[PDB]
Amino acid sequence: SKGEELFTGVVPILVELDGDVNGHKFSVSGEGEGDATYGKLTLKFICTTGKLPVPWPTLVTTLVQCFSRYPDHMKQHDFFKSAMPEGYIQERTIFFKDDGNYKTRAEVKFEGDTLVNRIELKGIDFKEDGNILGHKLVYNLDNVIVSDYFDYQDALDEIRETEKFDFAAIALPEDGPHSAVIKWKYASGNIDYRYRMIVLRPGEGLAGLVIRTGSRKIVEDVDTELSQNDKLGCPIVLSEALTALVAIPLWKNNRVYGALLLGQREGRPLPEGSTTFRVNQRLGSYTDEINKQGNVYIKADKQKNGIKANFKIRHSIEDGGVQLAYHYQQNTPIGDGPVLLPDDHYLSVQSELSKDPNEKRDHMVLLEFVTAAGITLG
Repeated sequence: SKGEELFTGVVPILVELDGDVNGHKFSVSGEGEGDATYGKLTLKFICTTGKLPVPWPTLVTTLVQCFSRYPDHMKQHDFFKSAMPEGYIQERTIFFKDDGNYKTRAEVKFEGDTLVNRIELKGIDFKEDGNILGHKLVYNLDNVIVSDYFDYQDALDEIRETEKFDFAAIALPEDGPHSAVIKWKYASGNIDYRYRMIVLRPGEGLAGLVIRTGSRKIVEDVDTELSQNDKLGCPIVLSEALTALVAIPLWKNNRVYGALLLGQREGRPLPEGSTTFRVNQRLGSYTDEINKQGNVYIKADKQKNGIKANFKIRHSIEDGGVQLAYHYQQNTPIGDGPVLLPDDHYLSVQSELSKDPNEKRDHMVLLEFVTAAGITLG
């Protein structure tokens, strides 16, 4: 269209933010380049008023989605670029779970040949020793739960619901200089956390057996079918009080990368079956689909001639943890001309944060990759 043509090459960016968070006033300035053919953003930000009172990652989301790579089959869904050069207004509300919130208004428009982001930001109700005002968040924007990357828990939950089981767990090997060890790392339906303390040498226990075998083990009754040595060698059974179980190898590039245990307790009988293949297909499919939790979910707002977006940002915490930031976002065009209104889709964002080695002021170097996805028709 008309707004498309402008982003064909590298575009300079100016960003300015005026902020008040719990009475703490501050200002931030940023500049860089955006390349929407790559979905790439390079920028540097400076706190020009002194020290930044909030952790830098919490402002990344606030500090130009018109630079997102839309593949050809999705160009019909750039509201952002369609609103150019007149620009658009981005209001947004960010609720930090169990802490304060940001209210932000931003103008994103072309000034000359420079794409510009001007922001007013008001933050309220923050705890003085909270993660934000206490700068307890780690310096990155990895939109992930480090402790359960891949989200076995949630996938495992689904497996437990779908295969009508009382217990689900995944065992994974961990290398070592001349040997390895298998541990039970992720579990659904667990009664203890003592399964977490199990350590198996290779080929030992139910997990080691399944991983060396690469074939399942079905146990319809533990007490009748498992020897005393069997139970001695398989501590997960007694630890989680199992009366029946099925152990399944997990297959990747034609290798067993782990073990999945499905468990019945209180004498409850084993239910039907799944062919290891289906089981592996699921947990593949479910994990892959659920890894989209951090993406930006865009939906049209026909009445406001614009769009709205939702997402959640996971901020790692110093000691281990996650601070949640729930984002509600409104985008309305500046001009009164025609804009493109899209079918629901999402944006995937990779964000990297660093520091300029010759910069004494409080700052943030930001590299970002953003692609649109979620529509496969026409």
